[PDB]
Amino acid sequence: KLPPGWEKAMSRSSGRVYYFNHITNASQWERPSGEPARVRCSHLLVKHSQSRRPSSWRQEKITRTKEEALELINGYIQKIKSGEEDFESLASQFSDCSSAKARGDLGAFSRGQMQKPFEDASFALRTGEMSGPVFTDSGIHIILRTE
Ligand SMILES: NCCOc1ccccc1
Repeated sequence: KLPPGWEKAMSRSSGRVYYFNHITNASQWERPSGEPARVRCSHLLVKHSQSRRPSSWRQEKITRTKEEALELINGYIQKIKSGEEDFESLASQFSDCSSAKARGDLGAFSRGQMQKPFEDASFALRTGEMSGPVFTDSGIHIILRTE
């Protein structure tokens, strides 16, 4: 039927069908368009108190709750999708990953290198596509597949 991991859903507020991907957690109104050895991705990480290392270049002691970190992720996605802010801008300013200094870019990578939820989402993204909130032991990610 649909690309890997996509399913149909119905908006609770509008009644209009939409599409949701249970690997990348992306959601969109439009029907998804139509695997490589490597993909290249950027990300924006929001860490929380249960992160494997609750520390980042932004904050020596990350104290926020997982729920709070999810709200922040949700707000960044909203501004990216509205065009109010660019992914690269928000990643540089707010990602709890050292890759913030590279606008979130992680470089290219294969299967087996990254945390599994991140890897699965990265490879199920089409080139140019952005994930919804992706959960790993590091925190909550927004993932942008660039290659
Ligand atoms: N941050 C401004 C308020 O934006 C929203 C955006 C989407 C859903 C609910 C509230």
